[PDB]
Amino acid sequence: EDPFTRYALAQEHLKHDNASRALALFEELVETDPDYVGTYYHLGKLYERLDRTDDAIDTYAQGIEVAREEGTQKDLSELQDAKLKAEGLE
Repeated sequence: EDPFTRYALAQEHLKHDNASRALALFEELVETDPDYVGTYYHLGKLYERLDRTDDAIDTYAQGIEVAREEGTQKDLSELQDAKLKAEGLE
């Protein structure tokens, strides 16, 4: 029940094409441990695949708020990049 533990957990699923499980964990993580930056990028990239793109953007935006305050440039960058690309779709 540890942030990284389930994060990595959610991450293996993603690899083994178990997106529904990956998403469950991700959403949970985002509300239990909201300032754990890593979740936001994969959740949004998942929302996009799930055709809930607009949801993905509110997540990239939520991620970018915590990343400025509690993240690292690497984290801030991937989110910023992700967000701008989602937007350049429609």
